[PDB]
Amino acid sequence: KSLLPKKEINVYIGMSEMQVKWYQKILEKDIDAVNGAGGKRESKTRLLNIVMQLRKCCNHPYLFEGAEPGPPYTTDEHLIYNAGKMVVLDKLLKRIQKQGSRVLIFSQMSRLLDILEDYCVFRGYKYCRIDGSTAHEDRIAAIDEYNKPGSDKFIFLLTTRAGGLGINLTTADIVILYDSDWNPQADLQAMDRAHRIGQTKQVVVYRFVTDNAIEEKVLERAAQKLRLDQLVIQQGRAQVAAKAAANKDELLSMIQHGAEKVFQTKGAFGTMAEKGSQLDDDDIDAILQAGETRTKELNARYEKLGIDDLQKFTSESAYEWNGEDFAA
Amino acid sequence: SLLPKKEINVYIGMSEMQVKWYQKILEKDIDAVNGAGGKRESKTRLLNIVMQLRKCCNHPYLFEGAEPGPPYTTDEHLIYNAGKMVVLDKLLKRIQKQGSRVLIFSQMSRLLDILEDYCVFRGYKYCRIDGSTAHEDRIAAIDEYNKPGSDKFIFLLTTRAGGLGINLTTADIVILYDSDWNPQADLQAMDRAHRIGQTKQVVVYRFVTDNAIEEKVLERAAQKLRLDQLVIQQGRAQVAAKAAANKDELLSMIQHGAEKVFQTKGAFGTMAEQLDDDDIDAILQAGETRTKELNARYEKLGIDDL
Amino acid sequence: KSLLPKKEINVYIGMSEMQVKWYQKILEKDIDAVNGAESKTRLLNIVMQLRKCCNHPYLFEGAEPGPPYTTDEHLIYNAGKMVVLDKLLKRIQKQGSRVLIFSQMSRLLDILEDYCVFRGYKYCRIDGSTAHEDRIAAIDEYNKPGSDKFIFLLTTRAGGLGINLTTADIVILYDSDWNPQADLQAMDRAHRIGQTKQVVVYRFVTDNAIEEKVLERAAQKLRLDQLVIQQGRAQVAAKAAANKDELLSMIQHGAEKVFQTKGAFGTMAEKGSQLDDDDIDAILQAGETRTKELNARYEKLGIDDLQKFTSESAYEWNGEDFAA
Amino acid sequence: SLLPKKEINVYIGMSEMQVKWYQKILEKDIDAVNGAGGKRESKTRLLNIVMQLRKCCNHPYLFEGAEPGPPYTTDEHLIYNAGKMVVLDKLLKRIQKQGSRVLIFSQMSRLLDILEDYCVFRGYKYCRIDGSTAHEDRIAAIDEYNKPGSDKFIFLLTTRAGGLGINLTTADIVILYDSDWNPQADLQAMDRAHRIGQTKQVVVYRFVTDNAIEEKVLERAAQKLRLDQLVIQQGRAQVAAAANKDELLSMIQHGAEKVFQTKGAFGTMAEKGSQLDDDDIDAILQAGETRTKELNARYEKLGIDDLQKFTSESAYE
Amino acid sequence: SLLPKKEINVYIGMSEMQVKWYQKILEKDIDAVNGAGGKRESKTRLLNIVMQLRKCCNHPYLFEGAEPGPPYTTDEHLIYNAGKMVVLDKLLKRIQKQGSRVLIFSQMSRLLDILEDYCVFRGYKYCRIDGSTAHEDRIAAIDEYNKPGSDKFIFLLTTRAGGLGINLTTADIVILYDSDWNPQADLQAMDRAHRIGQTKQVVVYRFVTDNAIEEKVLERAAQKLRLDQLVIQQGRAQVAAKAAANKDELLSMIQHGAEKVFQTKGAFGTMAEDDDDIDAILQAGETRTKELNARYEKLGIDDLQKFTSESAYEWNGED
Amino acid sequence: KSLLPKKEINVYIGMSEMQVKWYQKILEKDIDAVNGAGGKRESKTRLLNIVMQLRKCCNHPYLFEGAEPGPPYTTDEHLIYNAGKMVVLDKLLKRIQKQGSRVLIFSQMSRLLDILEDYCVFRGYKYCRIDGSTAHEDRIAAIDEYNKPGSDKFIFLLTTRAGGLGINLTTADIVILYDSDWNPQADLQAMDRAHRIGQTKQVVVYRFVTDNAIEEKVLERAAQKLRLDQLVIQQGRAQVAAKAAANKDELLSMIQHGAEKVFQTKGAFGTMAEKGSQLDDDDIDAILQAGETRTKELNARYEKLGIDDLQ
Repeated sequence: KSLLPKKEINVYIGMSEMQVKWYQKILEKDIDAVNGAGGKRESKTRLLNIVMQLRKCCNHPYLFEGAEPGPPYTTDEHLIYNAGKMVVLDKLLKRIQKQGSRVLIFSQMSRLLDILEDYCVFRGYKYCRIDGSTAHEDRIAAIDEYNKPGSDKFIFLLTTRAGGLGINLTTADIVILYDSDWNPQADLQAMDRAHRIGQTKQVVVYRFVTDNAIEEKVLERAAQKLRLDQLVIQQGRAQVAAKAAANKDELLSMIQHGAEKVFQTKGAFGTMAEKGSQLDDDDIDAILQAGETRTKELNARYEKLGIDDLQKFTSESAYEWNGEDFAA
Repeated sequence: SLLPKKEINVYIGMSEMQVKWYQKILEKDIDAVNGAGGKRESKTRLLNIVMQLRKCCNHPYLFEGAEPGPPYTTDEHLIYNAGKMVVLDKLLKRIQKQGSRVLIFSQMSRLLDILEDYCVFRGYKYCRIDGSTAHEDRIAAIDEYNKPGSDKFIFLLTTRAGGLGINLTTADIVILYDSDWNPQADLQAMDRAHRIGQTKQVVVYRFVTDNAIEEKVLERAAQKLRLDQLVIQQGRAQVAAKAAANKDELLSMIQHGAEKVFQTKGAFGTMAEQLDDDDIDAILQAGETRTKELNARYEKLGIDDL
Repeated sequence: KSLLPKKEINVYIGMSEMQVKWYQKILEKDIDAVNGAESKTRLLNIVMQLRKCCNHPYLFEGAEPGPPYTTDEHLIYNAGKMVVLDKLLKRIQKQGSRVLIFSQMSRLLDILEDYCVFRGYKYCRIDGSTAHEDRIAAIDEYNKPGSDKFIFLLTTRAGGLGINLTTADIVILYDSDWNPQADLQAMDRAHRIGQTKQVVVYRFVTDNAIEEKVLERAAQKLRLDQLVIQQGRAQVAAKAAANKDELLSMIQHGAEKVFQTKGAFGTMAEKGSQLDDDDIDAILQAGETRTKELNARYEKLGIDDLQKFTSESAYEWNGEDFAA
Repeated sequence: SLLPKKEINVYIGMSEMQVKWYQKILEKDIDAVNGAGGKRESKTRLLNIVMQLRKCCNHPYLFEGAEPGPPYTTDEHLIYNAGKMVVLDKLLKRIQKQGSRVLIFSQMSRLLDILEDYCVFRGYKYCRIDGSTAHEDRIAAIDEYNKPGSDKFIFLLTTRAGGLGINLTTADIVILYDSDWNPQADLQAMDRAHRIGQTKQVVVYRFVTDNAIEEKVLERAAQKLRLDQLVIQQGRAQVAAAANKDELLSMIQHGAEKVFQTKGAFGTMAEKGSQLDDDDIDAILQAGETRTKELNARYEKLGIDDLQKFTSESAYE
Repeated sequence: SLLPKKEINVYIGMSEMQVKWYQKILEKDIDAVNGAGGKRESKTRLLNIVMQLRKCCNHPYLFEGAEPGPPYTTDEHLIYNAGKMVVLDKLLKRIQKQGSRVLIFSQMSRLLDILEDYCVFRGYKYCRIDGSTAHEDRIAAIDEYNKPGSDKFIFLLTTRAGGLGINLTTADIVILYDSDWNPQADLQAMDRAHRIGQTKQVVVYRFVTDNAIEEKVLERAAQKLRLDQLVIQQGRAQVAAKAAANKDELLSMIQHGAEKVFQTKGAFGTMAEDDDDIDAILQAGETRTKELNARYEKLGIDDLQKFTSESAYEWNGED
Repeated sequence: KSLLPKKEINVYIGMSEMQVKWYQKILEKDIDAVNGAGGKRESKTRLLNIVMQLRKCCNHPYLFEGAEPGPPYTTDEHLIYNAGKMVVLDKLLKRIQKQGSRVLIFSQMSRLLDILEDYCVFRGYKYCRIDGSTAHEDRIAAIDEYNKPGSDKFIFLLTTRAGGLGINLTTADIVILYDSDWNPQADLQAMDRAHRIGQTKQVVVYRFVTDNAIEEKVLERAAQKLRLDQLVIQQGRAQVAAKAAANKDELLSMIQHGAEKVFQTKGAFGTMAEKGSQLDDDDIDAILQAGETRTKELNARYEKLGIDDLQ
């Protein structure tokens, strides 16, 4: 049946006033590793910490302790307007629900789904959730429930690496990657919970990216690895074809090539029909002239195919689901 | 400075005698040639026709009972019975004319026997390596052919025994009487002359029987070479996709927008304009545009950029 | 939706008189290694030759009656599996069922192709040498409502990912893969989400020959894969830290009784602050009793009964694409 | 012969003073106790409650301002204000009466400080390794308690302090005042006295505050201990999931004698002869499904101790 | 058919003003220039001396208070106080004369701020991307410059800015005002115009201050450029050593001497026929040993490599 | 100290009549796989069997059951003249002992070392033996016995496996590789049991090769892998230098370059001193011509170097 192609749209988001303060605080508390304008010997382990904190900052400041306003602690509108992605998500969901669409929301951090849980309840959004800490008995009680006709649910919160292989939520039509994995195929699996065999509508995938921050550069580094995986796949295709021996169909065309022309011939063949006896070097000059012409033509035919045009036997893309399931 | 070698496919026809045997091989197994028999059949039946058709495009005397009956004599008939022997004779006479020396490779040592009788009949000085030739013996043939002021002119070799790392740059023309299914095997043969130590332009002539089985053998071996150089070309692809990020890649990830972050006193761009749906539908509109250009910019990229 | 569990039946098959001659010839041509004397490379050749004999003698060159090679009933009665297959397929067609036939050897599908033509069986084929556009042409031509095709020949390691042939309800494994996970992929081309009828899988096994022994070793590795799965689940749960809910249940435990308590709590209330030896003997007696009962509850939890979060099993498909 | 140790959970209540402090700890943050607030709250708030309840189940004097007002004395209130101290006092008394010596482990060093004041109050000779104790100190502390005819009686340690392989077999009783979150830690503390060189039966008493937080803590550790055993017992599974010489030899030899015996066709073929009516096929499928059930029901029930191939099996002879 | 790119180092001197600042920098830190600190002292002190000399080789106005005192008016002094501006001024003039369009890259955006002022003073229509430029902003700059009938003539870029795979083949000349420490960064810049779509000959000009720090930087980049190729060239060697013998190798191994073996009815050479015999074998054996090693220990990766199509055994050459 | 380089000499050896019969029989017992092919799945495993049997024949016919003249067995000269390598070994050892040299003999097959033991006893040669899989303490006992001053031993039988164990056998000066390992580094690891720090005399290594047989063809393939190991080693060194940042000494050379000439200059520098203004396009052509000239010269210096230089 017709499975409509997925719309992958990067939606670039800014940062709240609070996010900027923490993003600055993260960079300042370890500015020597950031600057690289001195020794530049500083270890990568120190940078992996800076990267991880800046990714939490792009998601929500409340993941940092001491960020959220002191007592009284309450779930109000500040849970949204203090995170750029929450503001965009809040209005994105408001439009999504009115058009009769249901959305799966994925994330790298389960503690972010916790924020989304408080958000979903605060707005009256019916939801389900799979962490990878939620059991299979409870899994099937929610995924296989979520799909049921007349469902009360609207949002389904999952971690990108929940692991569920062959779990199908085609009754939802929208996929939101709140944050992105460093392995694009991990995000591809999360998409292929709705964009797989069983889906009847157009699947749209929104990938939140904090513009002009670390998340924008990661997106550009993700496209490289995603592109390089295609080259590795294509190189594998050329390797198999180069290692392939001739089949009887390949052998038959070689035997049959010109066999009728030989059966038709009753005198000499080709060049020997031209002369046969060793005549002028003008004949050799004509052959070497015609041979060099056909040689360049042969080289042009195969020098113009190249990678990315290699014949497709298996339909594997770097831009479709691995088939592997991912657990954190 | 080593000049790039010129390679020319010499498309050659067959003599009247070759056509008789070529039809004989096709007829005595016409059921297989017409595409009959079980799909389960062992590949031996078609591969047997291939070797016979290859032996025919080479020289009919490879078949028993072909050469004019007893007694057997070496005359001009050793030449005018094979389309390749005709072209080779004039080509050799013209190669010796301009002062060039030649290496002649072949898949079949039973053909180098025919080329041996031809060299004696024409009075050509020569050396020969079969693969049945021993080590010290094929060293002497190297030294004899490479000696300054060498009496020898032709060097007969098998494509098998040629590619070992040896040097024969005292010859500047290579003649591949027939081609190997493995493209590198012929490439190694050309590199006996086209390697460091060569002072002149190496030229390679590849005898190919037009409109016969060797013309299709050529296309297969040419494809596999194009597949080969694509894999080698891509070799760096596997490890670059495995690599954990460079420390300078990490630094660029952290430094991305650090200035604009510090310059801010309020919030960043999107939060600077709570926003109306006028903004969200305009944000999604501009977002898809940036995605399209990003994917298009990278999808067409080769590995040299990456 | 309801997906009926697959019925897997081993069909034990004998060998024709021709197979016995070759099976003996293989064992005799290297009886030295069969006897016991060190390189497994010599044995790995014997194994592969015996598998070919269990499949079909015509895979050996010179076995089929000499030229011309005619396709008749001898293509069937010279192979034990072919005799069973011809009558099995005949019954399969009569009950309105369509069958996917897998094999490890593409040259065996070549034999099955000649069989299908000899019997008038419409077929399709995916050899792992089949173009994508040629594969999708065979998939659709077999699945289209009111299709004329009846048999679909595939290699077990054809490597098609997510291929859907749910319009067939019978899968026949002509020979078995050394990795049971590869065969489970071939089954899950008919037995997958979309299947409406009862999937029956017939696994041909040459009885009292090498194929019967391979069948037993496959079940051992199949169970060992299940044990690794269970060790993984038990490992993940063992390193897992407490949830906010798990910490909460620890804090809330007995909190009501403490708020309920005005004076002292438990042991200090039962006999306060000064304990004779009769008091200690009662605590230690009940304490050792509750310790044994507590250990017994946890000593009964084996690997085979672990809290599964993801529901993988060595007896279902890995999702792994087996393109060899 | 090393006797298997006796591990006993001794379930203890709380004094009137502990109930007051236990209630205050639950009251000062009753919102988190009832599971209120957002699900986004970090683990820090609940874990702080766990710490306070753990200290309260140990001894109330771990909270400042708990011990009876100034001036401060060390008397019987140090025993009767904590339920674990009351049980320990008669337990230690009975231990010395039977000629036994005891190792007392704890998670908190501030509790060993309380136990120090107890040991001086009752006149017990003791040693102490803290984990905040220098290397040469604990060496002398080990030797002091292990000296033949040692004056000491009680050895106070923290469950982690000493390090691997230290030997305290001159004691035969181990008292875990409070338990650890990972069961290997407590298990290593028992094996300070339960190891080669121990002559007498090692008995381990584990103090557990019944109907409070420590009983619920204990169940989790007992679970994590049971999980570890299943992993370790199944550690042979991945290395088993190649082919031995005998495995390859058995595949080829299987039924080979019956093949050499056969002159015509094999089983299914000799009895029926390449022609099969419906009744013959029906027997083939009924026999196979029966053999299939018995085969699967035999292997899907097995365990690692049956699948594991000994390394001596490769010693083909 | 993509034409190979002309790469030319154009060696330039310094104005009188630059010689002053080049001396002032070396003077104010004369001890480190003579090498004063111990091995423990970090590279920061010397690296800073390097950057100041780099800034001095580009334009003196990169230092504060260098340009003639306020008010700061853009005139000819902006050009004739920097040796590279003097060369660029006539080179751009000739480039536009023959209808050629130029990409100018730089390591420092503050110099692009100077080239920004130069273009206005000369009336050059231009674009600019810093990497501080937004995605949508630099996309529009890409399209504007690549527009058919574009008004722009110069494109100002920082060497790292653009990203990966942007196309600016609507220009044909590349000018690297100052070089990168990493050779594959300047190489990336040239291939923004030297790539698919380029119809004309791409000329690459690299400003190199002769007898200064940039002359010595130029050599180190070319060395790292050579080592980059040698490691790419020998890249397949690791896969070649892992390779197990394919069918042809095993077949040729078995077939070696088989014909002569079957013909032999007695024994082989040695056994068919003294210590004069053994001394002759060791003598002839060392002779055969030297030649074999000399042949192989000179070989390279082109010869020793096994192509992928080698594994696809089709047929024997002789049967 | 002075460690004289090792003499590595291939000793090309023929085959006895008995070897020829078995070598023919091995090739004949599966000739269809040899001359032609089977399935690509079948042929490769089928050929690997032929290779292993052909090497056993090149080593000794008695490795095959029923080959040795009809049992009961006996150690005579027949144990020697029935294997080509044994005949060469018999006369080499006779010369080796008289020149006051002791020899380590390596082999891939312990059943061949079993043959060598019976040979050594048949000739009266005192020996030791370390077999692949010999107990560690027993494995130490032979090293000490063979090396002890005034040792009685003359031959040391080893498997190439038990060579690379960090053992030191410098009291011997001759190494005989009865047969060769497929991994060239394994044989090279066997030579360094005698040719290492502690050796005072000239180490000579004899590598037995059955000429015009499979062992001669292996010699060519093994030499290729030996060169490929050198290329990977060199790629690693070139990779480190490319990854290496500048030294404090490297930076010092960059700062000082031309600094004295700058201090020497009172006006403007080379191009600006020659002209200095916006002058003729003849001036620009003079720079660009010399610039293209120096670029061709600059690239030429570094395009000369190769993976074999790195200096």
